[PDB]
Amino acid sequence: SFQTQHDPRTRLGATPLPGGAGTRFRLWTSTARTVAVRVNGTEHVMTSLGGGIYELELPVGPGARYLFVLDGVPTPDPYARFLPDGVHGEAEVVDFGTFDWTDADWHGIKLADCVFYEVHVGTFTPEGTYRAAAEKLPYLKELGVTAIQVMPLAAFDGQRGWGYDGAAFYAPYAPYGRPEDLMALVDAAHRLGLGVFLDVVYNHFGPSGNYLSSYAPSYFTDRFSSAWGMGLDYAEPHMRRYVTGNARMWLRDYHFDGLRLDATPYMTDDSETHILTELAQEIHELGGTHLLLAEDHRNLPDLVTVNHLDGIWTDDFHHETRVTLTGEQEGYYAGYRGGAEALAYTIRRGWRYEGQFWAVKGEEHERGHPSDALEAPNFVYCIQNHDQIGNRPLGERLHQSDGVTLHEYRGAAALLLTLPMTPLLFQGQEWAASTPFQFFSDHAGELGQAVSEGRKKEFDVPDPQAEQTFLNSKLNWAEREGGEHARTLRLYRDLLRLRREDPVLHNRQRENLTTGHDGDVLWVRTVTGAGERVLLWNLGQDTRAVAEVKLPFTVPRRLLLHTEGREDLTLGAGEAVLVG
Ligand SMILES: OC[C@H]1O[C@H](O[C@H]2O[C@H](CO)[C@@H](O)[C@H](O)[C@H]2O)[C@H](O)[C@@H](O)[C@@H]1O
Ligand SMILES: OC[C@H]1O[C@H](O[C@H]2O[C@H](CO)[C@@H](O)[C@H](O)[C@H]2O)[C@H](O)[C@@H](O)[C@@H]1O
Ligand SMILES: OC[C@H]1O[C@@H](O)[C@H](O)[C@@H](O)[C@@H]1O
Ligand SMILES: OC[C@H]1O[C@H](O)[C@H](O)[C@@H](O)[C@@H]1O
Ligand SMILES: [Mg+2]
Repeated sequence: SFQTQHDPRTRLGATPLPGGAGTRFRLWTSTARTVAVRVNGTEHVMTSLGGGIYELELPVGPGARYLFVLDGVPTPDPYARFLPDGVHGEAEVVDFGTFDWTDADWHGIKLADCVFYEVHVGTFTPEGTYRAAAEKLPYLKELGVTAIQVMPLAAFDGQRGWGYDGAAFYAPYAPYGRPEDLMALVDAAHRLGLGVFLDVVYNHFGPSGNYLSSYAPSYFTDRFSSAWGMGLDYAEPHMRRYVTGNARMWLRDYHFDGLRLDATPYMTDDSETHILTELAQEIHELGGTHLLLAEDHRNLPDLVTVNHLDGIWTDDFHHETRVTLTGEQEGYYAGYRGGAEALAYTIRRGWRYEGQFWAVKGEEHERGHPSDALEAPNFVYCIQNHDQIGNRPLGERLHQSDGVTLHEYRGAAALLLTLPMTPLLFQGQEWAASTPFQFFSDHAGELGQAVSEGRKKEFDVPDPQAEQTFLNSKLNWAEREGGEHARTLRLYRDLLRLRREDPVLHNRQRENLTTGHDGDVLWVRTVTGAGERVLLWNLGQDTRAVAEVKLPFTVPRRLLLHTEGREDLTLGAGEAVLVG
């Protein structure tokens, strides 16, 4: 009996009318005294309906250009479905009914079947567009990933950016392509049997192009702040519906299979029904199989068990892994010892911090909650993602950090890709890409200068505002064809094939998973009715024979995969083997 709060009849923004009657324009404003729509250059006074609601229908169709005029001030539509001249410009009317979908036989993807591949549209290809990205879909399918995780697409200011400065949440960022180019990308992925997930940012708006306060200051609150401005007020139903409307758009209208909610700890809401709960209600009302993941550092199972999200990006695994390989201790890396015993524990528990004191200076508190309620697929694990690369001063990848070998990098892949937790890969990870993923932006004027200065002071650091920083982060596809890149790629292919094919690795129950260590050798054991598998990873500096590893069970004898392609059951420094 949950009823969506959304009715296409009353949708804010510009919506094509039935029977070729044109377009219905609607907005909410709490403060304007005069209200008009300017369509293709001509102003028309809008009708006041009460509650600050304004409406007008005109015989203009899809492609018409418009913005609103509030007390005589031309103001972009926060509900714009496309912004071909960027975030300060006219919106375009978009008709979602016109695209010829061919994906009727696609029915989404379960979390337990996801192997995520995180894509940044602007750097994934030379062109940095959906159309170029679509041409790489067969490669991704053959690689063995099953779900593309697309970094945010909401329009932001400038000609490149990560996407976290999104300001017009309903409008796909024009430099990447037109709405129909995005649809073409999703449709193509579905035809290849790949899921497509979108990163969405419901905890803040970017600093340039967010005009919501021009309509109603009450979308926001001074009670708390975001990175960029006033906090998003989830006590205000129009603010609630701005994001639930947006979620429903991406899933229903663009055929996304799921959403990754950025920084959920900062979606502050003291309402009886939390916004996260209402988001899950709203997306499920669509009557599909769409998923919701949270990027949440609190180690809080209630995200799944109470808000009814599907899973959580849980960095404890990532952090324990990186500290194991580098020994680094800056910032949140100080929360982890690393090493075989530490990794065994973190995997055993899903996340490490279940309520114990987090001693990181400046952040001290009792962090996390018991993980018992959560099942293996509920944890999303990785050894690389946009933040864990880009939030480093030089944006270097794991194999490029000081004191990491390619052997260790390959061992880390075997651990990640054989665990029953839901894995994510960052673009180019699979071939040990030579290119960094640096923080880049392209804000205007004083704001751009402030970003450059901010980055410099925070940590030569590449200037986020420089074109070179963006270009240096572009994938070099040709390099995967050779040398160690090709070697790494072969291993990734073999691992993803084993994950797909191996009847014991199909396990998705923490009940069947055990871990432990002998010195610097980590072991991870899976036992089901289909058989037994053991992953051994030598995290030491010396050579270890599998036969000499002390285990509380008899080690299986058949060598299924060795990260360095060795014939014998022996582990060089940093190497791993799967036995069965
Ligand atoms: O404060 C948030 C929640 O804390 C508890 O929930 C966590 O801890 C429980 C045991 O301490 C677990 O059973 C549960 O799965 C965790 O989410 C508390 O039980 C919840 O009511 C609180 O909302
Ligand atoms: O060598 C001095 C450091 O030894 C430990 O850190 C190393 O050993 C860990 C396993 O116990 C690894 O995860 C880490 O990468 C190594 O640097 C100790 O934990 C550190 O505090 C010492 O500085
Ligand atoms: O992973 C734990 C870390 O998550 C980060 O995203 C938080 O901003 C930081 O405060 C915390 O140290
Ligand atoms: O501004 C007048 C009213 O507008 C809308 O109803 C908002 O949902 C409400 O919270 C506000 O009180
Ligand atoms: Mg020993």
